[PDB]
Amino acid sequence: DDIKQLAAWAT
Amino acid sequence: MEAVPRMPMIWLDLKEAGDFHFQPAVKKFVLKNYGENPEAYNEELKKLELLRQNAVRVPRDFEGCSVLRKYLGQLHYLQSRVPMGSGQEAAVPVTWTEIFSGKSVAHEDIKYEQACILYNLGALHSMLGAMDKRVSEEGMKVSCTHFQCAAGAFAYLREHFPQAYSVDMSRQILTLNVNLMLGQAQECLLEKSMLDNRKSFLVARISAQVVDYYKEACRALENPDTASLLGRIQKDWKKLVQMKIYYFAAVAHLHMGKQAEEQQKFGERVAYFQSALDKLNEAIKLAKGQPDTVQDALRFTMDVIGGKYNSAKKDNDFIYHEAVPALDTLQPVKGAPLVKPLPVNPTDPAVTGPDIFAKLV
Repeated sequence: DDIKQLAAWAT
Repeated sequence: MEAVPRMPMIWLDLKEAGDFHFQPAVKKFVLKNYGENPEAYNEELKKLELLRQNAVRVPRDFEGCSVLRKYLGQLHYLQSRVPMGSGQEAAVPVTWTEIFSGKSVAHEDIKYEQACILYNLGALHSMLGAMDKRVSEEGMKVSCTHFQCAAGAFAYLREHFPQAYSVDMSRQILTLNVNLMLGQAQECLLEKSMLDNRKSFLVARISAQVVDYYKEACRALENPDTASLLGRIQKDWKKLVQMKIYYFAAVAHLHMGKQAEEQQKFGERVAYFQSALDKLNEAIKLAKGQPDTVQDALRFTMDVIGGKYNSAKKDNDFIYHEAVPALDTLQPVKGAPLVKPLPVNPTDPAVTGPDIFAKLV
């Protein structure tokens, strides 16, 4: 959730 | 912690290029092995020469990264049509300056030229990542991506060029660069997670990974052989990295205390805040003589941690009356790696454009 948003932000 | 002052970032210098007289070798090979008039390739040689000149004097902006990738791909295309590797027919001397010695290093190997271009790709990415102020989500995002690109370039160099042409591109040194670049990318991501006020436990894990990356880089800097090679550079890098280890350990334990607060564990909250304060105090000692950028971030974080610790101890002493667990009672936070070395694809047609020597049979 929080991770998926942050993971996509970092790509 | 949404507006904590931004820590400075480490970047690597670009390598300086010497001669690479590929024109006589290509013309000789074209006549001998392809049976064609070498003068029919003057336009193609002009293009590659103009591309190399642009790449070796690369503009230090975003478009400069595209020039380096484009030139890198064209070198792969040339090598597939004209053998210029080690011991091969059309090989000519390639010369670049080694970073730590400042001395010229020559190899009769086109893959040495490829290696240096890929080093400078990672170096330029580190420069652009470190240039931004990270006070905007656009500049924070661009900086995080730049540091990941830098890790990927050095990582690609480490894997596909295990023959260290010079010591600045050796395995141990590139490993240090990769870990350092990943720590700075994770640090940029941490600033984003604290801007969004994400869940406290995730921020702790994200900050704990910053610590892990910097700990890996600090181990390499403490290696005597790496320290003797880097010289003064190891002193300057290790000073910033060692302080950041304690700085982001404090940030990690600050948010572990916030989780303890959310979980109504008010004695555990004191333990994590006191740990965060101790770690931050050690970072303050380690930051003696460092620029105001470092002092301004420590001072801001001190206002937060120092106040939260005093308030938590006051709450526990006079309201909650719960047991404060020791330091060594607490499960260490597991880092959450949410960055990665972004891959390098040398022969991606979208980054190289058409093969310059496409007509060479």
